[PDB]
Amino acid sequence: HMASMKKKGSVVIVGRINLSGDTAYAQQTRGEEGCQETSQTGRDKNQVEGEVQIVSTATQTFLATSINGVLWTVYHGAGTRTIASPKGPVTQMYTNVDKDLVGWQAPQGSRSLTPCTCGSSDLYLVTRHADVIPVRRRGDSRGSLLSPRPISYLKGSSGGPLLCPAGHAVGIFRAAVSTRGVAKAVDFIPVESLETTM
Ligand SMILES: COc1ccc2nc(C)c(O[C@@H]3C[C@H]4C(=O)N[C@]5(C(=O)NS(=O)(=O)C6(C)CC6)C[C@H]5/C=C\CCCCC[C@H](NC(=O)OC5CC(F)(F)C5)C(=O)N4C3)nc2c1
Ligand SMILES: [Zn+2]
Repeated sequence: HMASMKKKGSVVIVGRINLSGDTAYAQQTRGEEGCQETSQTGRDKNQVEGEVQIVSTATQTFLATSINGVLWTVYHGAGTRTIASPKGPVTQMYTNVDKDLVGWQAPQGSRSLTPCTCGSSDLYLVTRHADVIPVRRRGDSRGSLLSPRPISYLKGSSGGPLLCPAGHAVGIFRAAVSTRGVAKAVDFIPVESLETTM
Protein backbone atom coordinates (compact mmCIF):
# COMPACT_ATOMS: atom_id res chain seq x y z
CA HIS A 1 0.00 0.00 0.00
CA MET A 2 1.04 3.62 -0.53
CA ALA A 3 1.00 4.55 3.16
CA SER A 4 3.38 1.66 3.97
CA MET A 5 5.95 2.11 1.19
CA LYS A 6 9.41 2.24 2.78
CA LYS A 7 12.58 4.17 1.96
CA LYS A 8 15.97 2.70 1.20
CA GLY A 9 18.57 4.06 3.59
CA SER A 10 21.61 6.15 2.79
CA VAL A 11 25.10 4.86 2.12
CA VAL A 12 27.11 5.25 5.32
CA ILE A 13 30.84 5.72 5.87
CA VAL A 14 31.92 3.04 8.35
CA GLY A 15 35.69 3.29 8.02
CA ARG A 16 38.64 4.28 5.88
CA ILE A 17 41.87 2.95 4.42
CA ASN A 18 44.75 4.82 6.03
CA LEU A 19 47.45 5.60 3.46
CA SER A 20 48.95 8.49 5.44
CA GLY A 21 52.15 6.89 6.73
CA ASP A 22 54.50 4.09 5.72
CA THR A 23 52.00 1.26 6.33
CA ALA A 24 48.49 0.89 4.93
CA TYR A 25 45.77 -0.36 7.25
CA ALA A 26 41.99 -0.26 7.49
CA GLN A 27 40.26 1.64 10.29
CA GLN A 28 36.64 1.18 11.29
CA THR A 29 34.90 4.35 12.49
CA ARG A 30 31.36 3.06 13.07
CA GLY A 31 29.87 -0.28 14.08
CA GLU A 32 26.95 -2.11 12.53
CA GLU A 33 24.34 -0.82 14.99
CA GLY A 34 25.35 2.80 14.46
CA CYS A 35 25.60 2.12 10.73
CA GLN A 36 22.01 0.86 10.62
CA GLU A 37 20.79 3.88 12.58
CA THR A 38 22.82 6.29 10.45
CA SER A 39 21.54 4.74 7.22
CA GLN A 40 17.93 5.31 8.31
CA THR A 41 18.32 8.94 9.38
CA GLY A 42 20.98 9.90 6.86
CA ARG A 43 22.54 12.00 9.62
CA ASP A 44 26.25 11.25 10.15
CA LYS A 45 28.19 13.53 12.50
CA ASN A 46 31.39 11.47 12.38
CA GLN A 47 34.56 13.20 11.22
CA VAL A 48 35.78 12.02 7.81
CA GLU A 49 39.44 11.62 6.86
CA GLY A 50 41.47 10.21 4.00
CA GLU A 51 41.02 9.30 0.36
CA VAL A 52 39.43 5.83 0.51
CA GLN A 53 36.28 5.33 2.58
CA ILE A 54 34.72 2.04 3.57
CA VAL A 55 30.97 2.34 2.99
CA SER A 56 27.96 0.20 3.76
CA THR A 57 24.25 -0.07 3.12
CA ALA A 58 21.84 -2.22 5.10
CA THR A 59 22.88 -5.23 3.01
CA GLN A 60 26.24 -4.54 1.29
CA THR A 61 29.68 -3.13 2.05
CA PHE A 62 32.20 -1.75 -0.43
CA LEU A 63 34.57 1.20 -0.92
CA ALA A 64 34.35 4.83 -2.04
CA THR A 65 37.21 6.96 -3.37
CA SER A 66 37.54 10.75 -3.47
CA ILE A 67 38.96 12.16 -6.71
CA ASN A 68 38.88 15.91 -7.47
CA GLY A 69 36.30 16.68 -4.83
CA VAL A 70 33.90 13.85 -5.70
CA LEU A 71 33.45 10.67 -3.65
CA TRP A 72 33.10 7.96 -6.31
CA THR A 73 31.78 4.41 -5.95
CA VAL A 74 29.99 1.70 -7.96
CA TYR A 75 26.32 1.70 -8.90
CA HIS A 76 25.98 -2.01 -8.10
CA GLY A 77 26.79 -1.14 -4.49
CA ALA A 78 25.17 2.25 -3.97
CA GLY A 79 22.34 2.23 -6.50
CA THR A 80 20.72 5.68 -6.57
CA ARG A 81 21.08 6.04 -2.80
CA THR A 82 21.93 9.18 -0.88
CA ILE A 83 24.98 9.25 1.38
CA ALA A 84 24.67 10.17 5.05
CA SER A 85 26.31 13.43 6.09
CA PRO A 86 26.34 15.88 9.02
CA LYS A 87 23.40 17.83 7.51
CA GLY A 88 21.38 14.81 6.39
CA PRO A 89 21.17 12.68 3.24
CA VAL A 90 23.07 14.03 0.24
CA THR A 91 21.80 13.25 -3.26
CA GLN A 92 24.15 11.79 -5.83
CA MET A 93 25.95 14.35 -7.97
CA TYR A 94 26.66 11.79 -10.69
CA THR A 95 24.84 8.59 -11.68
CA ASN A 96 25.81 6.41 -14.66
CA VAL A 97 24.51 2.84 -14.70
CA ASP A 98 26.23 2.24 -18.05
CA LYS A 99 29.62 2.66 -16.36
CA ASP A 100 28.50 1.25 -12.98
CA LEU A 101 29.48 4.62 -11.50
CA VAL A 102 27.99 7.05 -9.00
CA GLY A 103 29.34 10.05 -7.15
CA TRP A 104 28.55 12.48 -4.34
CA GLN A 105 30.19 15.72 -3.28
CA ALA A 106 33.25 14.69 -1.28
CA PRO A 107 32.58 14.94 2.49
CA GLN A 108 34.16 17.80 4.40
CA GLY A 109 37.44 16.52 5.80
CA SER A 110 38.15 13.98 3.08
CA ARG A 111 41.27 14.22 0.93
CA SER A 112 40.99 13.85 -2.84
CA LEU A 113 43.34 11.94 -5.11
CA THR A 114 44.44 13.73 -8.26
CA PRO A 115 43.86 12.03 -11.64
CA CYS A 116 46.93 10.34 -13.07
CA THR A 117 48.69 12.03 -15.98
CA CYS A 118 51.76 9.76 -16.02
CA GLY A 119 50.40 7.26 -18.54
CA SER A 120 52.11 4.51 -16.56
CA SER A 121 50.95 0.89 -16.82
CA ASP A 122 52.36 -0.20 -13.42
CA LEU A 123 49.35 0.13 -11.12
CA TYR A 124 48.44 -0.66 -7.52
CA LEU A 125 44.98 -1.71 -6.32
CA VAL A 126 43.92 -0.82 -2.77
CA THR A 127 41.48 -3.25 -1.14
CA ARG A 128 39.15 -2.86 1.83
CA HIS A 129 41.71 -4.80 3.90
CA ALA A 130 44.42 -2.25 3.00
CA ASP A 131 46.23 -4.71 0.74
CA VAL A 132 48.13 -2.90 -2.03
CA ILE A 133 48.06 -5.29 -4.98
CA PRO A 134 50.40 -4.75 -7.96
CA VAL A 135 48.40 -4.71 -11.20
CA ARG A 136 49.76 -4.41 -14.74
CA ARG A 137 47.49 -2.34 -16.95
CA ARG A 138 46.32 -4.40 -19.93
CA GLY A 139 43.83 -2.00 -21.56
CA ASP A 140 41.75 1.10 -21.05
CA SER A 141 39.74 -0.69 -18.35
CA ARG A 142 41.66 -3.91 -17.59
CA GLY A 143 44.62 -4.87 -15.44
CA SER A 144 46.18 -8.19 -14.50
CA LEU A 145 47.10 -9.21 -10.98
CA LEU A 146 50.83 -9.90 -10.74
CA SER A 147 50.03 -12.49 -8.04
CA PRO A 148 46.57 -14.05 -8.60
CA ARG A 149 44.29 -14.53 -5.57
CA PRO A 150 40.89 -16.10 -4.84
CA ILE A 151 38.09 -13.67 -5.64
CA SER A 152 37.24 -13.76 -1.93
CA TYR A 153 40.16 -11.40 -1.32
CA LEU A 154 38.72 -8.82 -3.74
CA LYS A 155 35.05 -9.05 -2.72
CA GLY A 156 33.90 -5.83 -1.09
CA SER A 157 36.63 -3.67 -2.66
CA SER A 158 34.62 -2.29 -5.58
CA GLY A 159 34.85 1.48 -5.51
CA GLY A 160 38.47 1.40 -4.38
CA PRO A 161 41.31 2.98 -6.31
CA LEU A 162 43.85 1.82 -8.81
CA LEU A 163 46.89 4.05 -8.33
CA CYS A 164 49.97 4.82 -10.42
CA PRO A 165 53.51 4.76 -8.96
CA ALA A 166 53.15 8.45 -8.07
CA GLY A 167 49.97 7.86 -6.06
CA HIS A 168 47.58 9.31 -8.65
CA ALA A 169 44.10 7.90 -9.29
CA VAL A 170 44.11 5.70 -12.40
CA GLY A 171 40.66 4.17 -12.01
CA ILE A 172 37.89 2.84 -9.79
CA PHE A 173 37.75 -0.92 -9.18
CA ARG A 174 34.57 -2.29 -10.75
CA ALA A 175 34.69 -6.05 -11.36
CA ALA A 176 36.95 -9.10 -11.07
CA VAL A 177 37.86 -11.44 -13.93
CA SER A 178 38.20 -14.95 -12.54
CA THR A 179 38.33 -18.57 -13.69
CA ARG A 180 37.83 -21.36 -11.14
CA GLY A 181 37.40 -18.76 -8.41
CA VAL A 182 40.94 -17.38 -8.84
CA ALA A 183 41.11 -13.69 -9.76
CA LYS A 184 43.53 -13.15 -12.65
CA ALA A 185 42.51 -9.66 -13.80
CA VAL A 186 40.42 -6.65 -12.78
CA ASP A 187 37.95 -4.43 -14.63
CA PHE A 188 37.96 -0.78 -13.60
CA ILE A 189 36.41 2.56 -14.48
CA PRO A 190 39.25 4.64 -15.99
CA VAL A 191 39.83 8.01 -14.37
CA GLU A 192 39.25 9.63 -17.77
CA SER A 193 35.63 8.45 -17.69
CA LEU A 194 35.36 10.27 -14.37
CA GLU A 195 37.03 13.41 -15.75
CA THR A 196 34.64 13.25 -18.70
CA THR A 197 31.58 12.90 -16.47
CA MET A 198 32.82 15.89 -14.47
C1 LIG B 1 22.61 -3.18 -10.99
O1 LIG B 1 23.18 -2.14 -11.75
C2 LIG B 1 24.43 -2.45 -12.32
C3 LIG B 1 24.97 -1.60 -13.47
C4 LIG B 1 26.33 -1.92 -14.09
C5 LIG B 1 27.15 -3.14 -13.56
N1 LIG B 1 28.47 -3.47 -14.15
C6 LIG B 1 29.23 -4.59 -13.65
C7 LIG B 1 30.59 -4.93 -14.27
C8 LIG B 1 28.67 -5.44 -12.49
O2 LIG B 1 29.40 -6.54 -12.00
C9 LIG B 1 28.79 -7.14 -10.83
C10 LIG B 1 29.13 -6.64 -9.68
C11 LIG B 1 30.67 -6.83 -9.72
C12 LIG B 1 31.46 -7.09 -8.59
O3 LIG B 1 31.26 -8.01 -7.87
N2 LIG B 1 32.59 -6.19 -8.37
C13 LIG B 1 33.60 -6.36 -7.29
C14 LIG B 1 33.06 -6.24 -5.86
O4 LIG B 1 33.79 -6.34 -4.93
N3 LIG B 1 31.67 -5.95 -5.60
S1 LIG B 1 31.19 -5.80 -3.97
O5 LIG B 1 31.93 -4.74 -3.30
O6 LIG B 1 31.52 -7.01 -3.21
C15 LIG B 1 29.37 -5.55 -3.91
C16 LIG B 1 28.43 -6.57 -4.55
C17 LIG B 1 28.92 -4.09 -3.99
C18 LIG B 1 28.83 -4.85 -2.66
C19 LIG B 1 35.12 -6.22 -7.23
C20 LIG B 1 34.49 -7.61 -7.32
C21 LIG B 1 35.12 -8.67 -6.38
C22 LIG B 1 34.73 -9.95 -6.44
C23 LIG B 1 33.64 -10.38 -7.44
C24 LIG B 1 33.64 -11.91 -7.63
C25 LIG B 1 32.26 -12.43 -8.11
C26 LIG B 1 31.62 -11.48 -9.19
C27 LIG B 1 32.48 -11.49 -10.50
C28 LIG B 1 31.99 -10.42 -11.48
N4 LIG B 1 32.83 -10.41 -12.65
C29 LIG B 1 32.45 -9.60 -13.82
O7 LIG B 1 31.34 -9.19 -13.93
O8 LIG B 1 33.43 -9.35 -14.82
C30 LIG B 1 32.96 -8.90 -16.00
C31 LIG B 1 32.93 -7.39 -16.11
C32 LIG B 1 33.79 -7.47 -17.35
F1 LIG B 1 34.92 -6.71 -17.27
F2 LIG B 1 33.07 -7.29 -18.50
C33 LIG B 1 34.04 -8.94 -17.07
C34 LIG B 1 32.06 -9.03 -10.79
O9 LIG B 1 33.10 -8.55 -10.46
N5 LIG B 1 30.80 -8.25 -10.52
C35 LIG B 1 29.51 -8.66 -10.77
N6 LIG B 1 27.39 -5.10 -11.92
C36 LIG B 1 26.60 -3.97 -12.44
C37 LIG B 1 25.22 -3.64 -11.80
ZN1 LIG C 1 50.36 9.06 -12.54
